[PDB]
Amino acid sequence: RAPAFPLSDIKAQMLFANNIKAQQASKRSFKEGAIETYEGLLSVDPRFLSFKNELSRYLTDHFPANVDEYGRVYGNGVRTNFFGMRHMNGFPMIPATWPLASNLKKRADADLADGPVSERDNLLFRAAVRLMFSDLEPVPLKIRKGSSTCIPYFSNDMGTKIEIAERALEKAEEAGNLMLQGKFDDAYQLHQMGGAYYVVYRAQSTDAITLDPKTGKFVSKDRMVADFEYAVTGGEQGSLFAASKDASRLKEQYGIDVPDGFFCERRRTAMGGPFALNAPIMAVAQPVRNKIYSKYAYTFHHTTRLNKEEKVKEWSLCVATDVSDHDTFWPGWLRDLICDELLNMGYAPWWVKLFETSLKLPVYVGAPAPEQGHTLLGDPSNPDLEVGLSSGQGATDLMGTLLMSITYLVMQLDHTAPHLNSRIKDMPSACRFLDSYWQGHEEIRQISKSDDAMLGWTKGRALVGGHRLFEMLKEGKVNPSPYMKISYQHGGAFLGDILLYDSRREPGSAIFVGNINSMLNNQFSPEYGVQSGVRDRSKRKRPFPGLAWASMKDTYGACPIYSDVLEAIERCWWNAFGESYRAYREDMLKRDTLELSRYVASMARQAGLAELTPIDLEVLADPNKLQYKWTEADVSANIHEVLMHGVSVEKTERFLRSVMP
Repeated sequence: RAPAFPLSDIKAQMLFANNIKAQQASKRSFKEGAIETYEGLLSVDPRFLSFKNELSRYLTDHFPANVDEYGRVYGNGVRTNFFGMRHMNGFPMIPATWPLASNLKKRADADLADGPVSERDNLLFRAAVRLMFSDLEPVPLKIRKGSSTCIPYFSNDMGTKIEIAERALEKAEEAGNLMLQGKFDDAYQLHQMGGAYYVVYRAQSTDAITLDPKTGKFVSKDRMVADFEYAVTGGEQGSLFAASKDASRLKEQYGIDVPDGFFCERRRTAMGGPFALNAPIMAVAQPVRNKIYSKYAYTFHHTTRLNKEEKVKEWSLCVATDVSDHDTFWPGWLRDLICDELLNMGYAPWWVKLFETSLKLPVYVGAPAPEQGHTLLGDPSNPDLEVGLSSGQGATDLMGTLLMSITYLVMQLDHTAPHLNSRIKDMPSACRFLDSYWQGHEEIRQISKSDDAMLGWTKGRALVGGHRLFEMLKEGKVNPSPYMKISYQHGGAFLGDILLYDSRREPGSAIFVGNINSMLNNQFSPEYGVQSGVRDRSKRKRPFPGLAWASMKDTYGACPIYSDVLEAIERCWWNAFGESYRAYREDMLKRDTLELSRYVASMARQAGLAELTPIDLEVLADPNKLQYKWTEADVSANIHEVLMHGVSVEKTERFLRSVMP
């Protein structure tokens, strides 16, 4: 069972400093309302909604899903209905989940392992730790403009952020040693290292909606949540249940006109780490990213639809997998292991302790619903929680990638290629093998990022075992892993590019195309408003929205029905506004192209987009994509300086050298 204090308790109060930003954060009440979809257009504007009720129905009709029995996608590229867009962007289901303080029961009830099951698996996890954290070169600690330091300051000043990071890099050592000693309160008071994650509820603009041919009414995918008693008990007491996506309450509450077949948004839980403590972790995490995106680029570094295509064209079989609820399942033990293995490689203990702690931290629940929240979970005097992989941690992507790359490789040895086991006998041989495997130099292969992956087999011994494995997934009565709950993607795709199989149904004669449905998501169901109130556009969640139109053709244009869908929009837009969408988006293009030349140094006063990668555009349109789809390397140096700002390398270098071996 888990400790839980109210905002009034000192342990709560101590999480927010004596200033307005912070205090408001502690009290923050349920907040809810429409978004400025584009400049001067509301997500709920009745004209826009009509455009949506029409465009959704039309495309769903005249282009249903081309996905075969083996979750392979062919023909038109369409892998589902277009009813996702049918939400009142800006209004949550009530209530949102309370975050579960311990996933141990969740995991055992789901028949998953409490540690590496074989001595071989134990070697492979620990091998990954060594390859990944081995030969790191110090880089600048890059920071994102207009992002909250969270506990305890909640600042946004890039000024104040650097001063905080630089500080935390000097006093990181003193703070770690403090915790190795069990003086957790002490470290947090002297250097803001400790405390808690702050729970914000980001939204998921587009979730399953379907049409029941029988009734004629619409159905939103129920989304199960926990109440407080469920969250603190690990699942023991309290209840689980579907949240109320019903959007009717808006007509009475705000007298907003709600058309038939429109529902509230899904709210995903999301966390903010005490920056004091993320800084030392990112100082290592970033150099790490750099090693595996270079040396091990086959399996880890992915850019365009053709970057991926080259790799999978040489496969004889391509199985696209798909993990369930990856984050809240991530095993507490993988952390204790990764930490033990680092300690051995010769990482400073104090740093390893800071790392360990960033994973067992308490969480402040903001406001899940009206009349709720304002509660701290777990005692910060002695961090014990087992929350899964905490979304705001300094290294979340690495923890996800390391856990899953080894899970998939294991699932491959287990089911298709027993003959290789003999290559894994001790630590060095383990490493020598993994190194070859990750470079793609073996008859089995993976491309992955955390929970998206495609697994491949080339002509060889393993090859037939692959088809059996695949078959076990199509049937799907057994889970092919001990570690997580795996299965096959229905209409497979990798990092938002769909895999287009032809008549052959072979990875040699297939191609990667843009997901057309993701265009409709980025354009009519954005995650945030335009923030026309924020002067500095580099701080906005969407700095230059109009630019996405330049890089649009370049991105989705390979999609089979690109042509059609643009016309579908244009017409449905016309019907609903008495305007040309194309025009609209074109004007918006010229505007932001100019506005940009103010933010870009070298460009400017009217020079155009000539020198910019399609990526560059998509990223400037949704910098959120830089945080899951691409990375610093994929974005033109000068564009990078618009969105991020770093800490002097003379300082990361000096710090990194007291951490590593």
